[PDB]
Amino acid sequence: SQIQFTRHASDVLLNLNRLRSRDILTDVVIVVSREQFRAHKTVLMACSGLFYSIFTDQLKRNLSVINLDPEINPEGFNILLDFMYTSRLNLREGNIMAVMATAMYLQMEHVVDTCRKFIKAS
Amino acid sequence: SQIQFTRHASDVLLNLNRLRSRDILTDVVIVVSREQFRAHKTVLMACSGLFYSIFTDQLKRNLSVINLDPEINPEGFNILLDFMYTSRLNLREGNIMAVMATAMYLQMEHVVDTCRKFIKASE
Amino acid sequence: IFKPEELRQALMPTLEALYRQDPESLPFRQPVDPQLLGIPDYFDIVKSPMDLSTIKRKLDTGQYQEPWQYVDDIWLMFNNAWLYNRKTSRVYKYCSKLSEVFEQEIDPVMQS
Amino acid sequence: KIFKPEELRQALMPTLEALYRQDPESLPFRQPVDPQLLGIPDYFDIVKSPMDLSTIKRKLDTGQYQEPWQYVDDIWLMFNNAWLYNRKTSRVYKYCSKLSEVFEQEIDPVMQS
Repeated sequence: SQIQFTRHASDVLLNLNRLRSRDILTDVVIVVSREQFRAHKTVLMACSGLFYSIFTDQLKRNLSVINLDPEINPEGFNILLDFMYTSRLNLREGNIMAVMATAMYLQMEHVVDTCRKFIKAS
Repeated sequence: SQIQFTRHASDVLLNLNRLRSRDILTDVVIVVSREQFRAHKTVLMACSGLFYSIFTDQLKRNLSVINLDPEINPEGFNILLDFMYTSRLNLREGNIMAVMATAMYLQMEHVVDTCRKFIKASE
Repeated sequence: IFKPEELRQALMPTLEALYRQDPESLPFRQPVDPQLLGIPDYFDIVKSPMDLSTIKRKLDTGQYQEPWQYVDDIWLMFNNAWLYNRKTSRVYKYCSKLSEVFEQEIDPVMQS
Repeated sequence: KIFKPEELRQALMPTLEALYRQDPESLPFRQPVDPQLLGIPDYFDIVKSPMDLSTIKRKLDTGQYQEPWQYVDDIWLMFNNAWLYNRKTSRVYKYCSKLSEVFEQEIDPVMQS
């Protein structure tokens, strides 16, 4: 019955990326060691088990700043943040292990799974 | 040559709908005559020229409440809000004219265009 | 022989009396959506779903031949909820209260 | 003449690096123009041969320039794309003007040698 707009989801994602790129209505900064990343909490929650857990927790939901585990690699977070806003995952042999480790911590399981496929077919 | 996750965008949209449904991290109420609709401002901006303009305006970006034109039909808004969060547009002969009017006001042009196609093909 | 309109006139107030209960009817007014609600096991536990809206349709389309068939769907609906939801949960508690209300005013109607 | 990769790289790269050093002016120039992210879909209709600092840097480091005039052509293509595409009132056009000043100051010396 309802009409299906097959490009609508991509268009929303693109526009969300645009707002990120222009720092419009970002409501959190994610600190990964010394690096910092401005993002939208809802997009984070929508792509990550961990962010889902953090922002669902009432004692954290209204934080403006979230410090990740210091073990966490910034380049890895950054690749994944970009993935969250694009559907495009930049996997290279030089980054794969840091990307997967970061995905495992962020609870991005289909990413983690894709990483393992990349590793084994390497 | 990045890896392309073809279901990722829909998955994000679905999850955004889930948060809407549970009233998680909604930051605005859209008042359409007497009725009220909680939403996320970013999703609204992302789907609507008007909401884009409202929330990019510095004098309005931080408003928690937006009153639409009293002319605007609630059932029509609601159908479109649900479209924004689902990719699914519920067009019926009984609603089509109010849906299109609402889409024209919200500046959702591929919707408005689809509405015109629905009208013309209705026999 | 029960004609649609007879049952509809007899039974629809009992249905409408459930809807009138707020908030308790709210988990029950629409079919359970496992996807939106984020409970993917639902259709494994609950093999025959039922809700107020599906019952209302069946009345209005005169799909009940006898009142016991209406009463069966009402209990399927309540029983699905009691089965699926934890006893601590709000929707289970709402199920209990809603069931009270149904009993209160089906017993009269069923006598005729 | 015999211009070696390392020759050109050593001669020209300071001129490139001198552009990057300019801040904020180099910022619209450091990465290829992204029409989609930036929300300017006509870009690739106006600008049929894109160029930016990063693409030029690659070409140097990959020794894709045989002669310094080829490097200087890409730099001017880059500036010219910006002057073409951006309006004269706009910040990126104004940045283009400033950045081009700096390039001219840097390259005139180097091109004699």
